[PDB]
Amino acid sequence: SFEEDPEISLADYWKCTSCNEMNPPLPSHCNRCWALRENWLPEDKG
Ligand SMILES: [Zn+2]
Repeated sequence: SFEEDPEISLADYWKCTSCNEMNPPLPSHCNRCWALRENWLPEDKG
């Protein structure tokens, strides 16, 4: 939901590691250049 999203906030957004754009936490992929975040998959945690 990029167009009007009261639920999610803009401060939580992320910067594309390729094109450097502001994409919402969901989905974790640039809606412009189509690039997934660098750290999305939950690794082994203790
Ligand atoms: Zn991008």
